[PDB]
Amino acid sequence: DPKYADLPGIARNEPDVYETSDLP
Amino acid sequence: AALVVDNGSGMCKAGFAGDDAPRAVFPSIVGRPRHQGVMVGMGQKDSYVGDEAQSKRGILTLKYPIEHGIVTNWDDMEKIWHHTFYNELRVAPEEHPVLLTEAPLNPKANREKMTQIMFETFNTPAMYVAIQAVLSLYASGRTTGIVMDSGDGVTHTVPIYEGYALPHAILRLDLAGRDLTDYLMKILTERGYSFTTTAEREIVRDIKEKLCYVALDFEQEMATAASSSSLEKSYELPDGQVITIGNERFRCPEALFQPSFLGMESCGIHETTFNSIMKCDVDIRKDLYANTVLSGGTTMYPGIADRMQKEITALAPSTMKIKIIAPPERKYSVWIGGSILASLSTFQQMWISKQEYDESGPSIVHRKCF
Amino acid sequence: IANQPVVIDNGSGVIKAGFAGDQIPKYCFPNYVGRPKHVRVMAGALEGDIFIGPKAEEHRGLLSIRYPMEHGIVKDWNDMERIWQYVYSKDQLQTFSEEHPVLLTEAPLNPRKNRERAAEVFFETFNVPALFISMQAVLSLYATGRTTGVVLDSGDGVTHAVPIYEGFAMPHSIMRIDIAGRDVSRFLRLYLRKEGYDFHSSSEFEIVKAIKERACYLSINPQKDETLETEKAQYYLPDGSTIEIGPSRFRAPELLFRPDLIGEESEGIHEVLVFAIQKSDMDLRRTLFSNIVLSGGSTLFKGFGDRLLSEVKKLAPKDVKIRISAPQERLYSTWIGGSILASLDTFKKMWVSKKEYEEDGARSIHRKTF
Amino acid sequence: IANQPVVIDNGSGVIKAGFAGDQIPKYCFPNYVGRPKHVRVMAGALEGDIFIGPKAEEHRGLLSIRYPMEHGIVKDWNDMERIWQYVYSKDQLQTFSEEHPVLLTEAPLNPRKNRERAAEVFFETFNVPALFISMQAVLSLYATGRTTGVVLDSGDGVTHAVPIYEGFAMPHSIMRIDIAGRDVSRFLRLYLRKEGYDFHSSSEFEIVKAIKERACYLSINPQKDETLETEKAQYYLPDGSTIEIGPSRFRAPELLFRPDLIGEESEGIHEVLVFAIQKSDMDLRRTLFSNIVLSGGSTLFKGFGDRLLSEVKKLAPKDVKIRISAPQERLYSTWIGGSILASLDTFKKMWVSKKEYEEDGARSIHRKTF
Amino acid sequence: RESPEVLLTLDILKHGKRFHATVSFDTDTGLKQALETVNDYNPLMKDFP
Ligand SMILES: Nc1ncnc2c1ncn2[C@@H]1O[C@H](COP(=O)(O)OP(=O)(O)OP(=O)(O)O)[C@@H](O)[C@H]1O
Ligand SMILES: Nc1ncnc2c1ncn2[C@@H]1O[C@H](COP(=O)(O)OP(=O)(O)O)[C@@H](O)[C@H]1O
Ligand SMILES: Nc1ncnc2c1ncn2[C@@H]1O[C@H](COP(=O)(O)OP(=O)(O)O)[C@@H](O)[C@H]1O
Repeated sequence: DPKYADLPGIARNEPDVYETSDLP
Repeated sequence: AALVVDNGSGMCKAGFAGDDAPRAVFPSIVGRPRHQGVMVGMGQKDSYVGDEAQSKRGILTLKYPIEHGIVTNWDDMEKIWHHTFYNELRVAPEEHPVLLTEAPLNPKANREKMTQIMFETFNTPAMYVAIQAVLSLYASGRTTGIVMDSGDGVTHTVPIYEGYALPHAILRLDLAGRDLTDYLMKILTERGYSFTTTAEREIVRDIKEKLCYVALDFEQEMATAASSSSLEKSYELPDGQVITIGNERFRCPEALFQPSFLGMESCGIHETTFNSIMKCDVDIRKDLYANTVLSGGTTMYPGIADRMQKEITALAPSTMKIKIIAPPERKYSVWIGGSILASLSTFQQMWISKQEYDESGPSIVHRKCF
Repeated sequence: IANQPVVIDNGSGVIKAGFAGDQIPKYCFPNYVGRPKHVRVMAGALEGDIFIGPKAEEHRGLLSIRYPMEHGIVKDWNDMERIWQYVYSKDQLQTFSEEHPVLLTEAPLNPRKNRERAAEVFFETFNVPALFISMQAVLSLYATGRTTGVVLDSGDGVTHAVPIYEGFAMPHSIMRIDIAGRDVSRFLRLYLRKEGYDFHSSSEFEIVKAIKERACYLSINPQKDETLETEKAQYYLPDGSTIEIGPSRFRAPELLFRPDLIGEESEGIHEVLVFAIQKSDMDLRRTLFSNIVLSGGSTLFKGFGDRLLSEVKKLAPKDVKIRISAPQERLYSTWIGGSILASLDTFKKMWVSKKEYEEDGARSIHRKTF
Repeated sequence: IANQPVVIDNGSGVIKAGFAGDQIPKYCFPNYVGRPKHVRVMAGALEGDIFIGPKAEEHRGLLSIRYPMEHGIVKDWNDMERIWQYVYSKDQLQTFSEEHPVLLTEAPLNPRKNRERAAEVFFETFNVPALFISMQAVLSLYATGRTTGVVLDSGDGVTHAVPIYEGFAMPHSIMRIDIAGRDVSRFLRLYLRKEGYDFHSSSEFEIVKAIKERACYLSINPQKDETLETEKAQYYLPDGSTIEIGPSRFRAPELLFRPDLIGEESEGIHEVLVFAIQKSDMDLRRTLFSNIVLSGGSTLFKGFGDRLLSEVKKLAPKDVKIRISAPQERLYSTWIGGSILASLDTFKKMWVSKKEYEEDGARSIHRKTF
Repeated sequence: RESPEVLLTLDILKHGKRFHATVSFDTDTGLKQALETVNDYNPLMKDFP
């Protein structure tokens, strides 16, 4: 989108939410 | 409307606003003839000046009235002045405000004395004095630019940014081609030629301008000269003598790059200018490479631009794009810039009238001349 | 209505603006102070002396950039009004203070005098018909769609967390430590002098800011990675000089987690948020483990989120779900949340009427914002 | 042991050395290198070209001054090698580096690379058995006996303030700016430039130095005494010259507080000192006014401290108690304290075992030193 | 008139060692004088009930 174009940029190759290991 | 008078220890010019060619062009040197003791008839002038003295240069000795800004006698300077006015324009000074220039390092008492006598002797309505470099970049077309003055006895690096500048950033070495004239005259004396009077100086400065070209490396140039003496060009003087020099020609301005030829405990013109650039902002220095403006009457020699360019090219990084502004008319351009300055009404609203010194005295000289 | 509300996204160092319902602020620029420092003779420069834009970002060697927002708390409110007049410029807004509603962004738990003086500005100098200030956390949840959460953020020298479920009144459950990147940049400059690189100017400091925010990360294993060897890859100045990576760009931002190294007993975001969890209730903390509303523009560096999750792993007990709000446009998301907030029905009652200021203002302002 | 520890008092302007227990000043000397200046073939002349001492301070027009030390940081280490060899002279040292322990002075916050290069010489080229280098401030405090201390001093090129109490170092509280006497000479020359007196040579530089430590005093009122009318009595010079008093002599050290006049921005010596006090704590601040520091040989002026105290009055609140001396040798004081320090029992652990320097070196010293 | 590209071209034209464009650029452009004339008429003519 032009939203990310006209601005300095959003997240690069990394999401927002993460997750702990299985069976914490 | 105005009274434009460009100055110089050599070249002193004059005219008015809007004029493109300086009406007055003459050597501002003081000629003093051989006043001897025996009688004579029909007389002459006490001491002819410049062109007046050059006319009868055989007796007249054009000694320097100024010395890198050190005016010897104000009286003689006024004689130059008055006669020049009543020689070129023949107009009274009460007509318009005058326009004159000066340069830094000068004790404030000199410019005060100057203007003081300018009101005393002349009683001009108003007046003004400025810096040559201002008119230089002013006539160039920038408010941001570094230039350098190489007159007859002056040298000064002036970096400007949107009109703003700094005295700390502006550097200065009042040394120029006159020293080269001395050096050249004595080395040609070593070659076997007589040089006593001031006419010697005139002829050598003449051929000096006629031959001071700029090569690159005197080692290989010297090797080629000793190899092939074809570069050693000949020249026959007004007198029957014909000299042959090849190295001498271009190696004489090499002292500008190297004080070693004179042993001055100084730096090269390039590195000096480089340090002037060093007293700046990292962004504006790039603009100095862009605004590589050149001035000075002793910079009418071909080759040095590429030299200085290569110098700083070796100094500054490759990303520093050099953009040399080389006007071959910089000599007269100051006078022209003075005329253009005399054309902007607002500047002509700003003045130095009578009552300012009559009441205020000479402190307004410090806060009003510039 | 043409009298669309005005969304003003403040921030300790950055500020954005726009109208209601807009998705991108058409005006984004910093927060600072500036005035020239040199003297021009030739005219043709820029005037106004407090510039904001390419000229400000160009003639950095002239102005004296300062920052009145001491941890966001501004002191040169007058200069801010000047800036706000610039916000109303011919290319910026062209509107009048008495023409549109105005929504303002804020940082909590500030003295009342701040909102007082601001009300004086926008109701006397400026005369806003509808003015309201609130918490960006709500706007953040609006921009993310969530309703309950632990909203943490970082400005430039300001950090704070708001763990609250749906805007419920929990003032005792709120943490705030205002310290971030500006001093880290100064700390970087300290490292620079430590290895011979002294800097002191405002513009100089801003260039250092660009270096920091341009080159910084977080090596997950401090001691371990320290034992290993670095790269010290060099970036280049406008002139093009050595800018090594050094221990700096990863060791210096860790000070935000080990704040005692600056010489100040604090806790570090992790412990801060943990205390905030302890400020909450056991019958809600599970959701709060899921409620991880992160934000803050300074936070956008490498080795940040996931390493901080490892910090949480060391802190939080078993069975915790990572649900981090983390697009890089969380700054803009506040502005966007306020934009959609402005585009509302009940929003009319949510703001403060101008006549309310005409009556009392102050106490009513504190009553409407609470 | 016959291997008396060699104390070395290296400062910016003042530079000396010494030994433990031998209280009295051993050998005073300046901080530069003396290069030859001219040639000949004739007999009856001294050669070596590395001339320091009476011939250096005798044949000024025959030897040029070289200052590789830039604010306590030398660039051409070989010059220091020659300097140290001049120290190694058996007219100066009479011993060997490898046969005695060595202590040395150093202004803080300098790059580690200098220390690295130094120790390289100090151990590789000279297998010195023991060596430790520290801050002159510490030595001065040891000479005093106060566990407290905010060392405010200046050599010929660096202003610096060190707040401490019982050896407790708060690096965030300690400050410094590289400026002192070198620019005092430069500014002296600047006034000379304002009045046409070019003294650029290495010899001319020492002449200016004589003027500096010769023609100076102060005034507690800057402009109240500046806008008046002077007298400017002339003074006999070492050439046969005689030049005026000039108000400029006391105007020059005000640049230390108004560096914007020279161009670079700073704050004010006393102001940064106050900032350090502000970085301290309320209780200790009372002791800070109680614990004042007489340091820096540059400070030798009439009514010096008076003016500074007045500045304190303008800054600090009431109940400020500050008192005065009867100083003996503010200069040597530091070196003396270091000599006593070198004469200590537990002091043996303070050196660096050369074998460890062979193994690891620099980094280990950096972590072992402060 | 505020068109930066137009004024930019005017600046190039002036930089071509003919800086006389400011004369007509300021004499004919007495637009500000007409603006203050209508601003003089602003309390009476403009917003007239
Ligand atoms: N046409 C030229 N070609 C080469 N050199 C020139 C020329 N005209 C002047 N010069 C040099 O310039 C010096 C003569 O003075 P110049 O023409 O620079 O005016 P000026 O009197 O120096 O002005 P000011 O004294 O104000 O600097 C001499 O050193 C001469 O070598
Ligand atoms: N590349 C980057 N990575 C991380 N942070 C940055 C980067 N560039 C700028 N920043 C910082 O992010 C901050 C934005 O957070 P914000 O809350 O807007 O700060 P402020 O409150 O000071 O306006 C800015 O202060 C800016 O210094
Ligand atoms: N009377 C004086 N006036 C001005 N400066 C002086 C005077 N006496 C000494 N100085 C300067 O003070 C400096 C002494 O400072 P000091 O604390 O010894 O540091 P350093 O050892 O680095 O010189 C010397 O550089 C010297 O030139």
